[PDB]
Amino acid sequence: LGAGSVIHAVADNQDFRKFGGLISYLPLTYSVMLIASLSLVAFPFMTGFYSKDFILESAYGQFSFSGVAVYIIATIGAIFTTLYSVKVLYLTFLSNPNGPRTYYRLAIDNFFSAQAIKSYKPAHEGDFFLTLPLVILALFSIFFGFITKDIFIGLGSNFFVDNSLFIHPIHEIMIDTEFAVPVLFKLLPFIFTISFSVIALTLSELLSELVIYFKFSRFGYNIFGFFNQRFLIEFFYNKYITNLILNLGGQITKI
Amino acid sequence: MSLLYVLLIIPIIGIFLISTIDSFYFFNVSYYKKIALITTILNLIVSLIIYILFDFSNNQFQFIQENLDLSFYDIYLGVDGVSIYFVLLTTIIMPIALVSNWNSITNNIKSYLIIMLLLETLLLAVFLVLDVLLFYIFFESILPPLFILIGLFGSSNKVRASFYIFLYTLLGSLFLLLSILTMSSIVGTTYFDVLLKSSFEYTTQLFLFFGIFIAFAVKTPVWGLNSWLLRAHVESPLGGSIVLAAIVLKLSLYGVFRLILPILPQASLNLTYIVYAIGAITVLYASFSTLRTVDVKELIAYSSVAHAAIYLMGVFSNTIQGLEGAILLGLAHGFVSSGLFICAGGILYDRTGTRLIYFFRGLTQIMPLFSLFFFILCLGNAGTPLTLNFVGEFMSLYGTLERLPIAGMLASTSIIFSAAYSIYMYNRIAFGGSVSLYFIDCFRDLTKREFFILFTLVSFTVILGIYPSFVLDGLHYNISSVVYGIEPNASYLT
Amino acid sequence: VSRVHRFLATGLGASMWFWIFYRAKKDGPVLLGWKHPW
Amino acid sequence: PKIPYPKHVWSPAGGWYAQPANWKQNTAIFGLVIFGITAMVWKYSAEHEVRHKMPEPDRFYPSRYWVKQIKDYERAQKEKQ
Amino acid sequence: MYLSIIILPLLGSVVSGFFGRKVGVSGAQLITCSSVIITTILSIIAFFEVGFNNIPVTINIFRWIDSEWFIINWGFQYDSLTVSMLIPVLIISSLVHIYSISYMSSDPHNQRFFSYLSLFTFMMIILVTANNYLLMFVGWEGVGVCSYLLVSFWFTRIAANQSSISAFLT
Amino acid sequence: SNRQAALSLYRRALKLALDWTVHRNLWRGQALYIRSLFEKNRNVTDPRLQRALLKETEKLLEKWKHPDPYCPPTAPGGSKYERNLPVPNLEPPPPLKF
Amino acid sequence: RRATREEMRDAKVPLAYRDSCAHLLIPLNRCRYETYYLPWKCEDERHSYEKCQYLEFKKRVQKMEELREAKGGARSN
Amino acid sequence: EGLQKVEVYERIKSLLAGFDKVNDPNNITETAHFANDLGLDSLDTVEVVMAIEEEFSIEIPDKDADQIHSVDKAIEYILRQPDAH
Amino acid sequence: GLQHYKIAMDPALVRLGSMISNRYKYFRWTKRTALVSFMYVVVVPSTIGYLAYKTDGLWDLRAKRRGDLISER
Amino acid sequence: KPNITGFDMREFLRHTKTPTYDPWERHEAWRYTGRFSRFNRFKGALPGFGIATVAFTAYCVFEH
Amino acid sequence: NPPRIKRQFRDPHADWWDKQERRNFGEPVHEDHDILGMFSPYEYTWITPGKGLFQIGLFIASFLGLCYVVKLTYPDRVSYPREFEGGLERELGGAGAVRAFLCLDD
Amino acid sequence: QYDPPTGWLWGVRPGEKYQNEGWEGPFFYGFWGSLIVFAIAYAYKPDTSIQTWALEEARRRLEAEGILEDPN
Ligand SMILES: *P(=O)(O)OCC(C)(C)[C@H](O)C(=O)NCCC(=O)NCCSC(=O)CCCCCCCCCCCCC
Ligand SMILES: CCCCCCCCCCCCO[C@@H]1O[C@H](CO)[C@@H](O[C@H]2O[C@H](CO)[C@@H](O)[C@H](O)[C@H]2O)[C@H](O)[C@H]1O
Ligand SMILES: CCCCCCCCCCCCO[C@@H]1O[C@H](CO)[C@@H](O[C@H]2O[C@H](CO)[C@@H](O)[C@H](O)[C@H]2O)[C@H](O)[C@H]1O
Repeated sequence: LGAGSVIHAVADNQDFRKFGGLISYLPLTYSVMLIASLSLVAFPFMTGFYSKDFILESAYGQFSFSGVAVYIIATIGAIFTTLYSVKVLYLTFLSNPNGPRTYYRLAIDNFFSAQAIKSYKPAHEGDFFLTLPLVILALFSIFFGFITKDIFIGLGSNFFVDNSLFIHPIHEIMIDTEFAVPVLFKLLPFIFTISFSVIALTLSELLSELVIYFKFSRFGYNIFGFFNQRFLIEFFYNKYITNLILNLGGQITKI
Repeated sequence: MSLLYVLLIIPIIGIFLISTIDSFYFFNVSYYKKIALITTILNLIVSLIIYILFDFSNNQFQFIQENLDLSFYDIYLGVDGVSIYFVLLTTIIMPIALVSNWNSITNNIKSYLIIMLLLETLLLAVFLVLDVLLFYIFFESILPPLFILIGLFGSSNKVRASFYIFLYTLLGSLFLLLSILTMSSIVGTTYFDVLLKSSFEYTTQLFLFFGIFIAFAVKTPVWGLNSWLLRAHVESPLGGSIVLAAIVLKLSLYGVFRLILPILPQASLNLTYIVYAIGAITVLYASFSTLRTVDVKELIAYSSVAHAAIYLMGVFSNTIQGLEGAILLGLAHGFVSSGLFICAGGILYDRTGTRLIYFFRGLTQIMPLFSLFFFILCLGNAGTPLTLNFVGEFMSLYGTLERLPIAGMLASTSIIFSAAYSIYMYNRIAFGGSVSLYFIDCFRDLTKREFFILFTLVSFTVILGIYPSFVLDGLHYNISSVVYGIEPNASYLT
Repeated sequence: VSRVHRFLATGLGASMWFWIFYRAKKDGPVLLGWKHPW
Repeated sequence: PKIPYPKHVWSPAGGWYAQPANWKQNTAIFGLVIFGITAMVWKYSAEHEVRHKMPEPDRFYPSRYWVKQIKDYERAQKEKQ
Repeated sequence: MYLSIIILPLLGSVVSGFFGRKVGVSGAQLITCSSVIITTILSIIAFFEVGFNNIPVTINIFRWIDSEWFIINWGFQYDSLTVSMLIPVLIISSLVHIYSISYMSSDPHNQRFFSYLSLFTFMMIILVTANNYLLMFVGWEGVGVCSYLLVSFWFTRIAANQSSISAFLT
Repeated sequence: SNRQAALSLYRRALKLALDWTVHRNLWRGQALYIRSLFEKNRNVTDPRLQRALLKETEKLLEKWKHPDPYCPPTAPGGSKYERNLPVPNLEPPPPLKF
Repeated sequence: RRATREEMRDAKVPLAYRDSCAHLLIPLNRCRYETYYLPWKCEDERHSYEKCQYLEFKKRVQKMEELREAKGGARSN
Repeated sequence: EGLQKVEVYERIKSLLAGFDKVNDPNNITETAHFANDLGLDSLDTVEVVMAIEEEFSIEIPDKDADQIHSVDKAIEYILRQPDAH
Repeated sequence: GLQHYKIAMDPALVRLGSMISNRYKYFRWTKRTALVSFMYVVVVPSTIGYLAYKTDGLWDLRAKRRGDLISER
Repeated sequence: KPNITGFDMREFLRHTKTPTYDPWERHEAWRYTGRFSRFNRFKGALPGFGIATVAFTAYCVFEH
Repeated sequence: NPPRIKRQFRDPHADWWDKQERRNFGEPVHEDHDILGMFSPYEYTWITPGKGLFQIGLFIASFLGLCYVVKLTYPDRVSYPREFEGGLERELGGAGAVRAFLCLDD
Repeated sequence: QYDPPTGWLWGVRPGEKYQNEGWEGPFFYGFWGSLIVFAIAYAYKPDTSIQTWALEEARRRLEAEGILEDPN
């Protein structure tokens, strides 16, 4: 809904490369969207902190190899999550303007003489039916984790005692996750989020040359296009699986 | 006289009236059409009267007339809970078949109406007769009027198409004749009550199976053998295509509950793996080539092959669930295939005069009502819940799996590939761009005739998909006498 | 820009950073491990 | 700018930009027919909902005001001493 | 009440879809939005009622599939897990409808859009309130149909057609 | 030929650079370098080498092709392309019975 | 005191928590029931439940270390 | 409703005003010419039209790139396209 | 029969359909066509039939509990 | 060996910096100046932080 | 028969009689016309299929490599399995059911 | 601003009306009317399903055991 507002505010354009500035033009959207990114990254005491980071610590809480592996694996998932969430908030709001000039022309400075009545379109904020959800959804994204964290997590809570969520006593980890995990791994995602966020802002704004060396290195040209192309999964399915079925159907029909 | 003979005589009376009104008048063809349609309404009225008086848990044939005047070939008419719904489908379908093709015939209108009124008699008979030689007589009397229904009112490739169905259906039916003749010679009659008592030796049943299955594989039809259907179900007129797919295709579905399940059980059991292999292949090869079909009416015909395989695998499961799901999917295909021939061969071919899917695109923009019904019909063909087609597939597939788990898993691929052909055709014609540029002028949306036969057919599919017990209550007791087996603590009681 | 839109955005900012320190001030010691919750 | 469209096309959902003048009257009528169907469905639930546990006499539970199984329990429980 | 939660999103969709001519763009928007709004309060109430009192609710309406050993009811069961699922489903549906009164304001076809939105909400309710696995599968398929109808809402874009086939068959 | 064809490669070389450098200021300096390369070979005349410049540069645009070049939202291949395409025929249909 | 298995089932305490120190879960959950699970109204029942469960964990930690040294610090999970 | 003529001209005039390669910003008229009236190089004009493409959020097909050699022609292109922002 | 609306019948697409409808008149027995005609008609269905033969009544899930075996043979 | 084209990556990457002289310098001057200067750029990256921080300090001193 | 080339590779800016599908009116068509059109499976031209199997192979190897190092150095369990009195055998389905830990080996 | 509602339902232009072809007469009164009369009568048809019978006995067998409660 927040990113829905920014797409509408400009031209129904969707590309990050042509969005910039737009923090002043869209004051509510940036805050609410940053309300969301702080909980999406599970910044402490957000609605995501009480759910997302409990899985990480309950993963290490189950003292097995597979539990430790997925902790390490999901931890890397956390750090790349914080990374593209900086990419969204920096490019669209905190960046140098990248799109056309009509996105930006106000009425303060006078750029027109005989057409000053129209032809501004300075990326206006939406109306009541657009903003009332965003503000309500943001009020959830702040308080909802803390208010229901006992209904669902608790310590011996009996909300799901009708066998709706039956956990077998040979698997439970809540006590260990409450006590066994050390403070370092209990807190580690916060350090990584607070570390790579300032690093990402610095690379995206302060030192805006390193990334292009990476993109225009051949090693980085390939690593970039491997991920942008979604692990090449679509390419392989469409060519090896989907188009195999169409040619099988053709072979049966013709031959 | 019996009330089951009234179903037969009414279309016969209607043929007489069409041929003797012009003698009481250069009479209009409109009055030819009204007589034939009224006289198919009456059969439907009577058939629902028969259904109110039916007894859902009686193991004796019902509505029988005591003949006690024996001859060599005597008509015996009984109704049973395994045959009642086939009769009802016939009598509901034949009025829509007439209304669907109301303005499209344009010539030889008397002959057209007289063939369909003749067809309704013969197809009603095949479900009502209590002999297996009587069954064969009517199962093959439908062949001459269908050769003429295609060559007089068929499309461009009508001549080859009419030869294909007649000759394939004649050949396949003559292997069933040899096996029926053997059963009669051994037992002395083909009256059902005396056959079901009799148990044939295993080797004889292994050779009666080879003969009843050659016929029904020719008449399902399975993949290797379906070249007549891809011609006949396409070149035929719209009304011909509705009867051929909804009713004629089911003559062998109902003919397995009479000819195989009760009198050749050991053969059916020991040879099921051969049936399932054939059925699995026609679920795949037919699904693969229904993707690459450029004729819209041919795409609908090919869909019937993949559907028929699922019900054929259900009738060979030895389970109460796959047997009822086979009847439900036979009924389900009846309403849904009817609607998609109405969309393909009766609306696009009325407006464009072509069946090539290359000329169609974005028909939602100018025919929103056609798009709505075309999508609902397309989702039932894809076996989507809330339609009677989904129930028939769920129960058919379950029994296929419980009997031989590997073929049911390859039969269940249908779930994926039926959805892929159905959505791809719908997306290409209704969606898929804008109104096509080969349409020089605009096309009107549905007429009140086209709306109400699609609406009628679609309504049957949904309400029966919500409350299938409308049809399941009659089936349970009668179906419970074609299952072969025993359980150790429930059998041989003292 | 609109006054109502600006006021709502700043206030929602005040929703954070006051829930943050209030929770950090009250439950911060427990999370870090300085003091057990009893 | 509103899209150009053909004016001969009839669609049950309006088609393009379709709002009748009398829409408030049509909308109001549809509201009652909805509200009547929902009322029948509510009286159905009240008489067919099945609970194996019974609500406490003092805690908020507005179903106690319309569901027969519960209301019959508390009426029976309102008979003692 | 519990069986009214199920029915309101369904009823509003019928008015907006097959009766959009009669109510118009605004008439559809109010009925679709308000009907889903009403369902949301009913489910906030059901959360306190079922979860906070540990009183599961059963209802059975009629048979769906009645073969020997196989009896699947058109039946619903409200339990602790059910009411948890409804609250995000119904609020996010309620707010997205209100959001869409302005997002789709210029689109030619609003009665069709808001109908699909109500239809989608009905199917998630069916999915999380069924007694059995098979009626669960009605919503499971239902939301699948509703997704295809909404990724392809602008059916004149070939890209949209490709992505809806991909949503459907995957 | 070799005149309109060349200017295509120039405008292309500008966009590929824009796609890989998001920040406009840096690409501007990155852009003028491309102009210099097209200015170093202003006066090549023989067709034997004329096509070789085009043929070899045609390799670097794929040797550095962006996985997803930017598309304006309303162009061929954009995000809003063909969104609400009008009917290409708004005249009432000719009266025919069916 | 210790709460018996029969007593534990009548208050519908969750299965995996029917351990030695769940006599305090009965008043915790009961406190939670009377307060609508609000996380600032049963602050001392919760703490008492957590503190008691804390002790039987560090007791397990202690004698596990004895088990670890009995095997020469080898892998045991 | 859509784009006008006075609006399109006065944006594109301000576009060339910031470009150094023009001889003098005074002679910017509707019938101006990049090749001779303003005196732009052959290589200069394509970089010029690339600015027009970005300003109006459209795509200039390579076939029509050779058809843009003057302001008037450039204006005639924008107004004939209902696509521009 | 009924006169249809005007269609820009494409000379190209008409002959493409006329190609498909008449396609079978030109099928020949080559080494390539026999290979496909042998794999689809014989190998794949024979392979399916063999699995259907060897797994018949091999497994039953009906009422089976822990301590009992799915295999019936 | 260099290609028949004079392009090279090393010189391409070295030029990736703000040019000293630009024929389009005035045309693009707007994106980096005024409302779009770095201070105004991140002036409101944390909307409520200033108001909350002083408000919270009022809460802290209230207890003591 | 024309070359089997998809119309996804045609120009999106020519004077096509049918701009949406990029076709001219009487143009010859490949017999595979159904699945060469604009509404047909997409052709991805980022890299050759051979090179992709390499790169997806590299990602797999690194994923295994990250998994391997964790196995070498991952902690032992610190909490003994919680003892239940009687195994709760009556609260989990009798003896014919899986029961919790009760005075067994570790 | 919303446009007026429009359309030719059944292709009937706003001047004239739908001309009855012939089918309408029996299809609406006979075909559908037969189904409404069938539906109305189907309600009073006695239930001869095997289940209604098998349930009544199977209840009585379970009633002998403690599995089902007997009113008597
Ligand atoms: P005006 O008429 O005054 O002159 C215009 C020109 C000179 C273009 C004429 O049209 C003309 O006569 N053309 C002659 C073309 C020629 O022989 N040389 C011109 C340059 S061709 C070429 O390839 C030059 C080198 C370009 C290198 C940069 C582009 C590719 C860079 C790599 C990819 C992008 C970065 C990663
Ligand atoms: C076993 C045999 C095969 C079984 C199938 C039997 C099919 C029987 C078809 C119906 C009988 C013949 O049908 C007959 O067709 C001829 C066609 O010239 C009609 O004859 C009439 O046709 C048109 C009708 O407008 C008149 O203009 C023409 O003057 C007149 O010849 C008869 O009125 C009709 O009764
Ligand atoms: C949805 C349809 C489902 C039904 C169809 C599929 C059913 C599959 C059932 C597989 C299990 C059947 O029963 C199973 O037989 C296999 C036979 O190898 C045994 O499997 C075992 O065999 C050997 C011993 O012979 C073991 O050393 C080996 O570890 C394991 O493969 C299982 O111990 C037994 O439990």
